[PDB]
Amino acid sequence: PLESQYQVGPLLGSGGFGSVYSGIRVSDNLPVAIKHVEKDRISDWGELPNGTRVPMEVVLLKKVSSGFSGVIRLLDWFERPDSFVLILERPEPVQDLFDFITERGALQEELARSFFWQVLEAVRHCHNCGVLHRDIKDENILIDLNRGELKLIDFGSGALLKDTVYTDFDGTRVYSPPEWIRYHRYHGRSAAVWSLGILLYDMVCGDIPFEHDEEIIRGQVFFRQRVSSECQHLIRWCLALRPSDRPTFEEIQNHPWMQDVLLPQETAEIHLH
Ligand SMILES: CC(C)Nc1ccc2cnn(-c3cncc(-c4ccc(C(=O)O)cc4)n3)c2c1
Repeated sequence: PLESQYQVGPLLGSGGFGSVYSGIRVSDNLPVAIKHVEKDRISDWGELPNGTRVPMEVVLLKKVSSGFSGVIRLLDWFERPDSFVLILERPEPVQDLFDFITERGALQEELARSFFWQVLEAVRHCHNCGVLHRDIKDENILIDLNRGELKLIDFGSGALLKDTVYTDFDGTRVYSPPEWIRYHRYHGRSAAVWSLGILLYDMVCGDIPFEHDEEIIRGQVFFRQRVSSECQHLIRWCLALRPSDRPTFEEIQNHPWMQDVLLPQETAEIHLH
């Protein structure tokens, strides 16, 4: 019994992903996040190594489940008549990157470097596990404030990673690439790199670079804040109009701007404590 095992707390948020509550596992007092997803709102379904029909979100979370703390851990799940309930880990204290940037404004480059590197490691983990996130953005990144560790969350818009073209998308439009806007077609890795370019611009400028479809298609990057030449170069590279002109994850991590990254604990000591 789900109701027996967990003590429900406040609602942490709701939207396209469903409704997420703060919770406590009654057995060991472990902090958890309880996510409710309506069955009538689930368009992508999959199957587990045993053969049960579950939402794609559960399939993807199980594929990325490991000791690696860069991606949120699915602790358990339950089926109800009209919904699915996901028990997810909950860092404490925590703050999502959107709220962090809203509160603190544009981030110091040393902080953005540490955060961006951790996001890159989290996305590389997903891809290694055969999972494409499809909604990389500030709102889908939690900061574990004590450890300085970032956690990629919400696989509700995700898909199994494939090398062929994707012709469907239900992630965030302003983080979506020009090939999706113009042609309704994209390849997983190169679309992920575009979103990473939007995210990095967001970290160092305090806001996203493009609002309208026209701006995405033009892809002209204007820096509203003082940003180093190496960081601007990396951003402009990730935001190349042609998917084939975008860097690989290896090229991003070998970029001069990405050198001498702080450890997560060093990041918490300097910037979060
Ligand atoms: C509900 C999400 C999108 N946003 C959000 C905003 C603020 C907070 C504060 N804590 N918190 C939180 C803490 N631990 C875990 C989670 C969480 C974990 C997983 C998921 C998920 O969609 O996979 C959503 C949320 N959320 C928030 C979530």
